[PDB]
Amino acid sequence: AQLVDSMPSASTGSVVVTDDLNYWGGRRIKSKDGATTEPVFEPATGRVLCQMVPCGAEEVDQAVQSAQAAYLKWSKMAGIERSRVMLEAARIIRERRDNIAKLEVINNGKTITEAEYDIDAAWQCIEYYAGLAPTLSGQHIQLPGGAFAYTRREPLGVCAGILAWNYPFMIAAWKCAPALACGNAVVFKPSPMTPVTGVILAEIFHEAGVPVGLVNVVQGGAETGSLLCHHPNVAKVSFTGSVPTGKKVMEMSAKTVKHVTLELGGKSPLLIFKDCELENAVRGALMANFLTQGQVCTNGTRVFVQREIMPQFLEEVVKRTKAIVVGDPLLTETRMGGLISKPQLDKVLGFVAQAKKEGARVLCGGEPLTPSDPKLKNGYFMSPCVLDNCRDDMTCVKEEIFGPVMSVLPFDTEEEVLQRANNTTFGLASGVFTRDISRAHRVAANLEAGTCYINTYSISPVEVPFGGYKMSGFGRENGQATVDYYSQLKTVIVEMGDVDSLF
Amino acid sequence: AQLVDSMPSASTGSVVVTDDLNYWGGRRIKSKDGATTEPVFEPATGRVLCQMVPCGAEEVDQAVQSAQAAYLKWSKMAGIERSRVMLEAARIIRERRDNIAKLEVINNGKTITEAEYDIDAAWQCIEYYAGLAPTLSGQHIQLPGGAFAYTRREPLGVCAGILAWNYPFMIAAWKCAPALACGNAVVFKPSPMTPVTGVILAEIFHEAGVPVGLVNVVQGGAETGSLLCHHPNVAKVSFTGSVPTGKKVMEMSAKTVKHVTLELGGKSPLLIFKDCELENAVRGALMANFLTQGQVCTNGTRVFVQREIMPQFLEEVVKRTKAIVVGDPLLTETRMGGLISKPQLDKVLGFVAQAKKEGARVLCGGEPLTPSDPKLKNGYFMSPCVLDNCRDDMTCVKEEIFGPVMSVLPFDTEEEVLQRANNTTFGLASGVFTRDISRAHRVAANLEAGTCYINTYSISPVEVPFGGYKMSGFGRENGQATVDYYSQLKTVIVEMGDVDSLF
Amino acid sequence: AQLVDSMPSASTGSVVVTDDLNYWGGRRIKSKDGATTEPVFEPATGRVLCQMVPCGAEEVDQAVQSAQAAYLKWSKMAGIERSRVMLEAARIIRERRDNIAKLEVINNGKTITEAEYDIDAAWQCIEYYAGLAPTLSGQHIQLPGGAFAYTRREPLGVCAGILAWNYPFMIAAWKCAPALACGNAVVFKPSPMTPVTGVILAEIFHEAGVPVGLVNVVQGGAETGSLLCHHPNVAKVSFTGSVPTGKKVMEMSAKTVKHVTLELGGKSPLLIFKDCELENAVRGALMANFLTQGQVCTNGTRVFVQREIMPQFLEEVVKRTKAIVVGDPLLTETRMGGLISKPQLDKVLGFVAQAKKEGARVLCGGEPLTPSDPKLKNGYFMSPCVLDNCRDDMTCVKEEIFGPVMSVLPFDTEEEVLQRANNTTFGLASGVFTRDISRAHRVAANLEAGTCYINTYSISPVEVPFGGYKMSGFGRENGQATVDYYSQLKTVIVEMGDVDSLF
Amino acid sequence: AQLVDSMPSASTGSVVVTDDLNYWGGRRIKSKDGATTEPVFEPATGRVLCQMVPCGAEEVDQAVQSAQAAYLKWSKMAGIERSRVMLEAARIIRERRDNIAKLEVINNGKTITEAEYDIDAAWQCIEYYAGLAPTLSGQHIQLPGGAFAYTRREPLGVCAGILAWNYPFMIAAWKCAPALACGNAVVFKPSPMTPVTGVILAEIFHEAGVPVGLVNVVQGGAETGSLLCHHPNVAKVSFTGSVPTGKKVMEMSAKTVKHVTLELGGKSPLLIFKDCELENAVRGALMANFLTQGQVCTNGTRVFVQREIMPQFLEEVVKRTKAIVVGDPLLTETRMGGLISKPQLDKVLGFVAQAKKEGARVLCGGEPLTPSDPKLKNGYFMSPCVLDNCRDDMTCVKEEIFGPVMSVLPFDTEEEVLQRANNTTFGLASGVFTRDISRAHRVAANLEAGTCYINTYSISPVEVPFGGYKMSGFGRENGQATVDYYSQLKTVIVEMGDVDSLF
Repeated sequence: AQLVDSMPSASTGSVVVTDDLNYWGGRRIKSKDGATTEPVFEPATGRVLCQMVPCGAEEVDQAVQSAQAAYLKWSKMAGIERSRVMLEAARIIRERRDNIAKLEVINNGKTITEAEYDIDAAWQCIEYYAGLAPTLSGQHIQLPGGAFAYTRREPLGVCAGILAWNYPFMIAAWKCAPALACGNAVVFKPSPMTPVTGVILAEIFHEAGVPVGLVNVVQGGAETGSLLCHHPNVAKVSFTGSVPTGKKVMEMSAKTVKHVTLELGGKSPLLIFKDCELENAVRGALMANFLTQGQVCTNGTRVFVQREIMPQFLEEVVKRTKAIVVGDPLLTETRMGGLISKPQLDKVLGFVAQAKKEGARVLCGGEPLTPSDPKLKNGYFMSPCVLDNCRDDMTCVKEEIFGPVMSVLPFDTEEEVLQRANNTTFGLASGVFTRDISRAHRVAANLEAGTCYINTYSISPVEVPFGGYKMSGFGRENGQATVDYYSQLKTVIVEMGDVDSLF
Repeated sequence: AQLVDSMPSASTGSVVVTDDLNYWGGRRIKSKDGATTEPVFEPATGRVLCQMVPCGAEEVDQAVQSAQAAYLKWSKMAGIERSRVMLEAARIIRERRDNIAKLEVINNGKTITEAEYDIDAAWQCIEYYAGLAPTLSGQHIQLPGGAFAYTRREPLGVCAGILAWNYPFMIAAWKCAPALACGNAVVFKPSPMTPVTGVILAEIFHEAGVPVGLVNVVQGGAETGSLLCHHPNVAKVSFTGSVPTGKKVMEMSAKTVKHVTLELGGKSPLLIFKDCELENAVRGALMANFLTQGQVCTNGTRVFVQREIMPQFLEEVVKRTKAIVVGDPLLTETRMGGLISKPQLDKVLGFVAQAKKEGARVLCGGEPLTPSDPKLKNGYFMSPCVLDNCRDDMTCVKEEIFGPVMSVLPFDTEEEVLQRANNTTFGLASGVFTRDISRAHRVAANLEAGTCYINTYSISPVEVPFGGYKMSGFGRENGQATVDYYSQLKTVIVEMGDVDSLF
Repeated sequence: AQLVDSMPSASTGSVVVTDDLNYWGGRRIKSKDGATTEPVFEPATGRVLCQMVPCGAEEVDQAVQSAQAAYLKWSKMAGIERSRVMLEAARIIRERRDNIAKLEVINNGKTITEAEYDIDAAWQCIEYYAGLAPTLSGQHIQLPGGAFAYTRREPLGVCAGILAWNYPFMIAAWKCAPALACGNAVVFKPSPMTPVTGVILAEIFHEAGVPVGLVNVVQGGAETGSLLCHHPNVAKVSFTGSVPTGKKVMEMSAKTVKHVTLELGGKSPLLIFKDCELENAVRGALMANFLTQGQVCTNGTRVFVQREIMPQFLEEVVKRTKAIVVGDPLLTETRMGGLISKPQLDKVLGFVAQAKKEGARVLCGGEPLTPSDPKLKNGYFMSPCVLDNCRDDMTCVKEEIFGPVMSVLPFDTEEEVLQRANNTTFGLASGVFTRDISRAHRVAANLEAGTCYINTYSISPVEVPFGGYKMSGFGRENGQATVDYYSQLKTVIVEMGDVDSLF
Repeated sequence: AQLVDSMPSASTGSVVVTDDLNYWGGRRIKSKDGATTEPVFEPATGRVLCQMVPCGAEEVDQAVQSAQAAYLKWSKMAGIERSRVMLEAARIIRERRDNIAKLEVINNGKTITEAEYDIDAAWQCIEYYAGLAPTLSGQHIQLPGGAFAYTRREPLGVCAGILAWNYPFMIAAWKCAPALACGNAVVFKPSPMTPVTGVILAEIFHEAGVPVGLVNVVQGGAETGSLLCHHPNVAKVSFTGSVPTGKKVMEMSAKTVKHVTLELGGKSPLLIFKDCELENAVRGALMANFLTQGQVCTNGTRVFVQREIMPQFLEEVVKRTKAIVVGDPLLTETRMGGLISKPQLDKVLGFVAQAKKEGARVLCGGEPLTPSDPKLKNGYFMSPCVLDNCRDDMTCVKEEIFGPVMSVLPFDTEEEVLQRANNTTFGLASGVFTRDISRAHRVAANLEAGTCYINTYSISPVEVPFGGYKMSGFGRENGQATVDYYSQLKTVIVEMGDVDSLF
């Protein structure tokens, strides 16, 4: 909190975290004793911001019990009532938008120009579900012979959220917002690489007036996350991360019959037809590939450009990608920070390497970097890369890189690309730049993904649902649809007369 | 089909099945070669109705491929269009109500008095979802700055249903009805003990005008059901059965990220307050315990009666249970047939046995039986049993028996029973007989089950949703809610102007 | 009914009606005594099909009382139950599709090619609302401090429908379908020019199994219609006709605070941009102007064509309009029958006359006609007319003609036409033929009408709502929206504890 | 505004209004020149608070034009965007809750104990619809043969509200809240007796950030209100007042085909069964009759008590009514202020007078009053009256008094009272105090009113809809239902292929 207020004077390479990162029972837990720890880094400098001590069964359980208690109280409040508290929680995040954004940058690495949006996105989500709580309802149906039935929309109990690192504050908000609006209690575990901003949100909810313990936070990784999935008092698990893990999470959740939702990854296709408007199309390809160091799950990393315009398109886009400013993330003119960790950087580079080993032709970027500024010497920087000469069978076209690497591929006919676009086990997003009313919707209707952008890309409004198809997951975040994943319907049938018995 | 037309003259112990029970590609498959088989029995006589040859990977796959093809066509039809075919499929079942009902009895064992309802229930479900297909829709929202978004409600693909034996024709209908209304293709596997009536439904849909292959049927058990869960072209699994299995099904489904819904079992509580109306209450307890040989998942097998009325209640109910006619199921005055199999009978009896070994006091029934009629000598009959002197810790009060065995237990205060009622890992149904407006809803609101009957029991209207809480499963069957389990929403966001790019 | 069965051999100029046209209490009323009458004509021949005796207060009242009785019973049935009867009523209309269609032609005048669609449209509407009845519901909301509320969706009572003549059977169906699906009783008054097919529908509902008296029919005009609006036992009036009358109907309805819905007329604009596809655009203009002798309220009678394509468009469309076959309506190759009455014909011609007197330039049609066939000598025929050289101030561009008269006008820019298109007191429909995704929706969003077709026209699906804007009326027919105009919500709030009193 | 800030020291008989009461174009209009005026009074003292100059065509029109302009801008903002402004408008009313409440008392006359609730009710309504704006949407349906349709939920235009005096600030809020949430512009006319607090709300919206002119206010009466109904640029009229006027308003609205909603009066019945809980029942009768000097439209002024308990009920309730403190409204221990005007007081007394002249038996109250405090000597006070010995035919049982007068009547059987309860031309509200689950809902289902309270009364939550039945009006305020009265659906059908033309 004070660290958040210190931000106005904070700058790259200067900050250092010192608070405790575990939070339950309405306060930060000291987590005493040795307890193996992990270093969390400042992506732009490679500096160690602090250590993070992971939670074991003992801790986790307390977190849960804490939530459990609070739920009992919070679930008794009416929507109109849970609404008030939430509206305030937002108003607060609103008033600390910047400071929080700035801190978000230091641990995550994305540019503040982005970070700021990330947070507005966070408080809007809350303010949205808040206004949606008084709407929560069930039905009343008149049945044959005077009897009638009615459903009650009830909360699930204690909801566990397992977060990812590309949008720390935003994703946590996206899971708590609907969860609480519905009357549930929450316990979430931020990515060990980005444990700091999460707890902030938690404190804010308490500060807003939430019953002590409603929002808890446990730090840690695999071991921890597992404890959450196995804990018998968690009614729901909301996971966001890689497909491989999503698969494990779902399995463990089965042992208890837990409700589950998975927003896994993707290798989404962007389709460019010759009748489009190059500039907007260039922007799309661009916006669809390099936000947050290209570490965005919904990125159209597999760009299909209709052969006729391949040249002029590929020209302007290589220029534009080279014109991207890599450097201090806390700078407003910077357009790309460092990746999340060294391992990730090496992994992303390793991909570009094998790309050319498979025939790929690198038009720009794809190599380590070293900013002029001396303090960024140890940052995890690389230059945005644009591949050319790609084949549907190349590892880079098939695998989710999760780095700033764009694969451009030519195509000739509509029927052609559709079969190629949908030819993946993934199905998160997709896009299309064209001008013909029919082709637009038609292609939209035919792509097998959960989201399809038409003449734009990477927009993620709170008013609409968001989730995957196929192995990109199921369930939704944002939009009204979501409330059904954090509530259940009890059917109450009421006989107005006498029982019809066969005995 | 002809077997269905032969029914008017059919009678207990006379029939014998001879058709092939596997169905895909729009016809019955001969399933040649030895291929280990299983005997399906006529519960009322112990006779072997026929053998059933289970499907292996080869067969299953063909089933799926068949569905797969048909889906492509059926999913292209509009709701209003899929509606027409379905309305006819019902009209047909309607016109063969009896014959089908009669055959249902022979393999299942329940009395025709019940069987008939089971089928009306089947065609109503179809006729309901049919009228609901033209309603299937998504949203259109206006977004900031001229852009707008819209969701399309799309079918899942190929839906696999794994059925149970207590309501063969009804449950299959309950899974296909919504599935098809939504544009999906179906492949279901009836319980190996009751493979016959299922395929009938399948043929009817084809006869109604469904694209060849839309509804397929594969016979078999564990091995088979597994193949369905692992098959890469099945988008959804809809399971109904025991908790133990539900758990395995969910695990296998995870390997592919399949959509899943489980309508598992239960040990639901029936609450009787002293201010109720004994007769109706007696009927409830009765209706809540002995339909279909008491092999009903939603049965209030754990009856709590408020101490003051314990005597007079327990008196009239023991008399009534003894007054139940056990015999030929195809007889209209019969009120209980034989159980599904010998093993089940021995299992149900074994429970009563250990009950008294734990202190239970048998007031009636609980032993094998032997009807006067000579042809029913080998049937699987036992007499409806009513336990007395039960404790919350006795195995019979905790375990789902799935036989005609009622456990009566006394209670004193409201707060008392609630804690006791909800003290289970189950949460399917529950009931309450009282007269005070406040207690009714209040108790309703507090029970932790998916369904709560007030002054009645065992009613299951199509207009309302039905499913479990906790480990009784998740997802719903019937009611509007269900459509969300057989459809998904694709978000299509459309930019009306130019892209806002940070590059 | 028998007259309906006689149709297979019926032919233009041969038929003659002889049944009684008033219907209530579940049978046709003899309407004895002189009682001034009106001749109903066969538009294609000018022959008198029969006389029609109008209802006075006495009769009307009986109709109402009849409905009133039946409602009491019908409103007690559950949706699922009202559904069954309706599904049958359709199945019947389905099975007499042709014969009914044929008879529809004889009194109305439209070609059977159209008539047939009109009827399928009728039974689909019923079959649609039928499947929608089991869906009818209210809400259940949890309120602060334990209390809860719930709404019941209840029928209105006795609904009065006042029909128009351009689609006799279809419009009556469109009013009864939702009315009954909701539990209401209906009393409608067909247009005195087309009283015959209406009563047919009525009988069918009875034949389907509707409670005696639920659907009644009273013949007559102004006087009669008024009695309906003033009658104290009619809860709702559903009017379709001219604006002038809609206005009177609404006034009379006020004296009792009756629910009202008005589907008045219109002078809807069709917009053709230079980037469209001429053929489809020509078809649109065509389909938007000459169905049912151009006596369609939703016709885009004010066609705006972007200047560049004005010539080639105007050429092909004048040719096509001249290629329309006017003659025997009961002939399949006929594309236009005679108008509804002599007065209407003279009125439509009078408009074309004054058109040229104001500067209009007639490119074709616009004059009386006389088919070769001798029996059609006295029919009410005229040739489809296409005006050219029109001004926004000409009477023909401003007034609803309600005859086959198309006004083509040039335009230059988008902003231009929008201001011109929306510059009317009307607001029923509108259309736009263009190819640019943005312009399409954008223009759609900006037109001030209740319906907007994009690259087509005159389609009226049952799945979606239909009604006007401005002075074209309010309320909707078809689609789910409608149910809210035939039902009301009672709020039932239930206190679970004690009253909070300030006394 | 400053007057609002002066309130902390304000006291009965001290204040005096001096601001201008007309408001449009975002500021208070000086309304110069003589222009006949009307005195607005302080009910508790009879003092003249100020004069009110009514608006003529000239003024009104400017108001409208003002709204008209602002609408153009406000309607272009997205729900999420209109939401922000509204949330603030509330937060403001929230922060001035008291001062506003206090001022409300001075002109209206109700006690501050009530006034305070009135205002919380006002800001909640806004905060509710605000959170509901981002939810505003239409549908997307897939049609036969590739085509698809979609509806846009669009604002109406300029909405006119004609208010009543019993809840000045609350009712204005109840009309603006939904109106704006939907994108409309508003112009309302407060009751000439209570013109002051209205404009406050208006200013607040502007202060919140609403486009200049979106919320306007014109003072005046009949003449003025008429101008609103006739004005050609008002798309909707939302009226609240007497039945007689509601009827005139609807007639004038017809001349333009304006959308209309009427929340007229009522003579609602309260039913007390012998199995109830007297105390709560007494409170109900009480709360249902004497809030805001009994000048509440939803009051159960016609109390039916089951004969057996008539005595003990009637005893405790006469005592309680006598125990009501009449005096200074700005006092917290006061439970009833003075009525709205002298004429109203004389009218209410005149009713009690004729009551006894018809046989009524006055058990208490019913006469003028004169508080001890000297400053209240000229107030419009009378004592709460409780009639006894009433007949269904007495003028007092049939007419809406709109004063603190309770008519108690005995009854014997359920079927009896229902016929008697529903035997009225009114149908706004009704209540029932009983304990039997079946009777409760059953009676609820059978009463013919728009609202039915069960074991409580006068609760009016924002989460649920509120409106009348029969001649008590139509349309709803509060709850989700309302949004449909401030928005309309445009159907946009889009052809994906070629036109099917018959020419």
